[PDB]
Amino acid sequence: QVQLVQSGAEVKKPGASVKVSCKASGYTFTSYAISWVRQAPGQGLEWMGWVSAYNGNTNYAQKLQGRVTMTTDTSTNTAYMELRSLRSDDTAIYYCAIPYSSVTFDCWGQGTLVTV
Amino acid sequence: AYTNSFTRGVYYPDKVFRSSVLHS
Amino acid sequence: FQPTNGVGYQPYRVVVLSFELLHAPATVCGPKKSTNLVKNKCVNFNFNG
Amino acid sequence: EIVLTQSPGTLSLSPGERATLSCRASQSVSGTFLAWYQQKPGQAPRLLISGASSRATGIPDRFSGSGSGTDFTLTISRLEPEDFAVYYCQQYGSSRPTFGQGTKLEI
Repeated sequence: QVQLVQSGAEVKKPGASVKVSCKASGYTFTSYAISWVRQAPGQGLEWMGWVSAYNGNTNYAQKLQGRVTMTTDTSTNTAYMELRSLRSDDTAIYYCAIPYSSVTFDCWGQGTLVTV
Repeated sequence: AYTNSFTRGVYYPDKVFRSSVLHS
Repeated sequence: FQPTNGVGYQPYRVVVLSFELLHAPATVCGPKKSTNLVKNKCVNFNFNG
Repeated sequence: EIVLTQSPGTLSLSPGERATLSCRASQSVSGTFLAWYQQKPGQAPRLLISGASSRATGIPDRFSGSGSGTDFTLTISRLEPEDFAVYYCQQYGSSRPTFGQGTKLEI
């Protein structure tokens, strides 16, 4: 019953910015915090960051610090992710994810490929 | 209209049997 | 609830068992085998607690 | 930071026999604060085992995971034709959780 549909794939030039959305339904968006994971084609998964959906407190990754920004719209039950100054190797399938009935991994999104 | 309820509504307060005793 | 924090802040599941005694006939008790009853002698009995 | 290494990149085994996978850590990780992942081709990753011993909902008993501290092992008893996919190991004991690189099973 829980379904998460993300925004379409993006093709962009190096140095520019990209924003990816993911709509949520079938659960209380505020109750479960959102998580973002990156996976380059052929490489593994790397966690990107956390932002709670209740108060909005922040915990970013050191590697990606100063370039990533997540915001959430509680009224539309939709999560966003802003990423500026992209480079070539950051071309990857980007997932949004909330843990449900599990510590982690639940509800990985259909993925969004940003091609830089 | 109103009436006066006389000596009514008494029930067993504790479901423990007692006999030949006055219990408050 | 953070799984990356100090241990005294991680969630714990607590179940509180509150017992109401004498309130009604006894119905929830452990596995104890019963015996036959012996009359006209002082015996150390246990009837529903 | 805690780095992960899986010794077999690909294992070439006929369906029916015994397969073993390794994934160790560099700094000690609590056993409870662990999970294991199976990512099908073209599908989102799926949690096979969490807590390093406990299966999730809908996981066949042929799978099982074990290990504690730094060294961890995934067990597959019977290889079915649909099982041939890629498997990820992940620990979240302290701060940033680190994922695995993957292991492919070949017929």
